[PDB]
Amino acid sequence: MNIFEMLRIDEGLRLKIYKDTEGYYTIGIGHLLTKSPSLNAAKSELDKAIGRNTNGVITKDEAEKLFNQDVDAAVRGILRNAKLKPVYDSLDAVRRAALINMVFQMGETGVAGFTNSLRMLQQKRWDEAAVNLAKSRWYNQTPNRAKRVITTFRTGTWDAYK
Ligand SMILES: [Cl-]
Ligand SMILES: [Cl-]
Repeated sequence: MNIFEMLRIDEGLRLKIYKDTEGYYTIGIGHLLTKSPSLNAAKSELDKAIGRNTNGVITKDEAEKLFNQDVDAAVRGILRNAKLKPVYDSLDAVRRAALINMVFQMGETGVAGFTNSLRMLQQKRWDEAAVNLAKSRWYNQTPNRAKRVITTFRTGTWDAYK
């Protein structure tokens, strides 16, 4: 298991424009297009993202290309963020993947808002971080995915994904 396999499990793959768990137009492997209610705004963001006239449909290679870019961007967002970088640097390789997963899902600013959890993660108080992580809109809205990520932080293993 690695971050790619992990997010592919959590996000799925769809080759036509769909709405994510929040109702936002999305494509591929959780690639958010726009938060706008307009399918035409989504189709336009998609053509721009892929560099061709797609009419709402992409190929698997195209979906994996956006995915690679998004994982890379999630890692870059962590390393650029004053609150996220020290936590990431403190973590082992498996728990780092858990942090990337959160940033991919909710963005750098959203995760940097988990001040208390991040501190507990940096201190390696795993059971406590896991309890605090769960007291979140994140956990209440997407409990199955959140539980898998939280388990990864708690155990430092891939057991929730195997
Ligand atoms: Cl893009
Ligand atoms: Cl879920």
